[PDB]
Amino acid sequence: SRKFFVGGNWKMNGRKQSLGELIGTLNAAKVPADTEVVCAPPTAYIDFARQKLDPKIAVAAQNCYKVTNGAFTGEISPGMIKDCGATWVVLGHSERRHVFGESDELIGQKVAHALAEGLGVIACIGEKLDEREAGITEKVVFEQTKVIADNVKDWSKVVLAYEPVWAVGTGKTATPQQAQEVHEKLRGWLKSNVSDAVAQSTRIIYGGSVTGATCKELASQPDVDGFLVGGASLKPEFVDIINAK
Amino acid sequence: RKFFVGGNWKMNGRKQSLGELIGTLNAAKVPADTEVVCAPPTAYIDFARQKLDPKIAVAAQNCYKVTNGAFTGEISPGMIKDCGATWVVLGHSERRHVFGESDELIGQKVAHALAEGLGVIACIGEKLDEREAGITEKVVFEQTKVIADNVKDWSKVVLAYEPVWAVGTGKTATPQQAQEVHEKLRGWLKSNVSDAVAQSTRIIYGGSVTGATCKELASQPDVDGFLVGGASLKPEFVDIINAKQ
Ligand SMILES: [Br-]
Ligand SMILES: [K+]
Ligand SMILES: [K+]
Ligand code: NA
Repeated sequence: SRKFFVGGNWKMNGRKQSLGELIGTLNAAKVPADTEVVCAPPTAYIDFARQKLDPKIAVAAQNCYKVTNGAFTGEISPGMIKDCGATWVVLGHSERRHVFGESDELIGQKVAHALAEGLGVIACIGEKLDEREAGITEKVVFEQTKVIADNVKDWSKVVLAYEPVWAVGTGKTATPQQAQEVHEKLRGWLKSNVSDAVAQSTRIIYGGSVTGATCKELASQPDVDGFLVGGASLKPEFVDIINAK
Repeated sequence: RKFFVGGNWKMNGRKQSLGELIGTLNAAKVPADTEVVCAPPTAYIDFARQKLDPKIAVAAQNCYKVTNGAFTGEISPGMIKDCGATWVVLGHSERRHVFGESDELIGQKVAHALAEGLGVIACIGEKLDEREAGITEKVVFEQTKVIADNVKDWSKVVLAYEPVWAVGTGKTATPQQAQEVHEKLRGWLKSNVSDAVAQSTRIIYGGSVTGATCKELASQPDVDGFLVGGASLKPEFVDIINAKQ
């Protein structure tokens, strides 16, 4: 019942001209109706992307803050994001957490505010390499998920993105079994801590060096409901990933 | 030194309210001897530039230190220029004190922004503890040094002094006290850069300024303008623009 979900995280890449070419490629591709496509452009280009992108494709912000307006130079709010015609926001991405130091608490507050303002949330979790090697992947993602869940009143507008940090921008894609393993546990966590209904209906997507050459096998895993795609979302093969079935 | 008035909208406004504010600014007779810059929320840089008359420049409220990269939620100087903005605000007290941006990182942002061809509003200022410890000079000179370590051409640079120690602290911050700091800052530029740079570099006041007080502040010989906060969202901003008239 879970609709296949493919997110394109352009990160801090591109200009109007090159991004326009990506958009032109997506519009011409005529995406299939049974996958939910979302593009997350650089914050300066949220409005631009929405204007050029086919309506059947949604636009996401790459980050936001936790109030509607305020004295926070350099930030944007969910209100501004919706005002630009976007309907999603990516929160908790490993780069926000581990380069810019966003705490779990802050991320939880952002999740609560974004949902309160009627914005969809792509909520990211994932363990570091040293956590994976120490055998505590499960403990880490469970705790990250707990903070998110405690700030979600409605899961219909939430998608969970498991991105192991050692796979993000490293070329080291998680194997199907590695991803399936974690997605299985996370769905089990939802069932035990939230509800069976939430467990069955919530999309849990994988991210981390997802490519056209790895998507098919990852997508076939029963608990992998789609992808969050960084590097490859800037390339023609993103279309192939959308069509991973 | 051409009088410089910057309006930092911070995280405020939507297309409707900002469109109305912009309408006022376009209709305003901006004096020819005053350089006016507006800094909208990042999502609205493109929107603001499209609507604003060329007589008013647009600034980003922040940026990152590389031209493209895996930095979800960030934007580069190239994107800022690509949207038609010609300035960026860096080192604002809120970036430093709420989001923990270090001097080192700030310096690296300045270096890249300038090389990309943007003007930089470089913000400095000491906190209350630093003020009451009697190390105002030590702190602001160090902040200024880090900026200076990353500036070859001072032509596109504007120093903004923020009396952070005066924000919500109950401490008096008089026009005389603003002059006292600005005089020392120019003294630093003269010794550590050149006579010409000291004479030509705008040093603007980033403390509390209103229509009723802007003229007394602007009459200080070493105060070359303002970085305006909340009043920048109101028609009162025009009165501040007109401070020299
Ligand atoms: Br990603
Ligand atoms: K599947
Ligand atoms: K003056
Ligand atoms: Na004109």
